[PDB]
Amino acid sequence: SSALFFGNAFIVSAIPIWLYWRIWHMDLIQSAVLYSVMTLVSTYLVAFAYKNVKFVLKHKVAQKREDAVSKEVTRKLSEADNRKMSRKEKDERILWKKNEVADYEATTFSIFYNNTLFLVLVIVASFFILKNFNPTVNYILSISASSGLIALLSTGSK
Amino acid sequence: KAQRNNEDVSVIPPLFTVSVDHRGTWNPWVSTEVLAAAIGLVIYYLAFSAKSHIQA
Repeated sequence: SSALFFGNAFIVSAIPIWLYWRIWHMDLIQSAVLYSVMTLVSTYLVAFAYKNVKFVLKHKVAQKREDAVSKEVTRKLSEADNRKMSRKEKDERILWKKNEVADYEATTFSIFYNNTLFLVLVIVASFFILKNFNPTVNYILSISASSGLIALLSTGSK
Repeated sequence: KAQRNNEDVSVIPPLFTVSVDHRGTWNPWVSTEVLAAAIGLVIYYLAFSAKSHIQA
C-alpha cells in the first residue's frame, strides 16, 4: 500500500510535467533537473496532503459505510454456518474488509479531487499573468502555488 | 455604350469566358477559444459533490 501510494503521488505530480513536456520544449537537457525537483517536492507535499485529508475524512467515512456494513451483515449471518459460528469474528472480518474498501475509495477520491483542483487555476494563470512576467517564471510560480494550496487545503490550520 | 442600351453581356464581342467552381465555402467552429473556458464547468461536479458532503 505504501509503494502504490508513493507511485500514485509521483505520477499525479508528474503528469503536469507530461503535459508540459512537448507543449514548449525549452532546453530539456537543462530543464530536466528542474522538472524532476519540482515533481519530487510536489509529490512530497501532495502525499502529506493526502495523509491529512484521509485522516480527517475517515471520521465521516466510518458512518458512510454503515449501510454496506449492514448489507454484508445480512450475507454473513444468513447461513447455517452463522448458526454455530464465532458470532463475533464475523463482525471483525466484515469491519476489516469494509475499512479496507473505505480507505481505498477515500484515497482515490482525495487523489482525484486534488488532481482536478490542480488544473483549474494553472490555465488561467498562464493565460493572464504572462502579460507582465516571463512565461517560464509564470508557469513555475503557478505550479508552486497549486502545490502549496493542495498542501494547505488538507490541514487548513489558518 | 451597350449597357445603357439594356444589351446583354453576351451580345457584345467578348475576349473570352471563364468558369469557376470552388464549392466548400468557408470550410470551422464559431468560437475556437471560448470553449477552452468550458473545461471549468467540470469542477461544478466536484462542487456538487462538496455540497452533498455538506448535506450528507
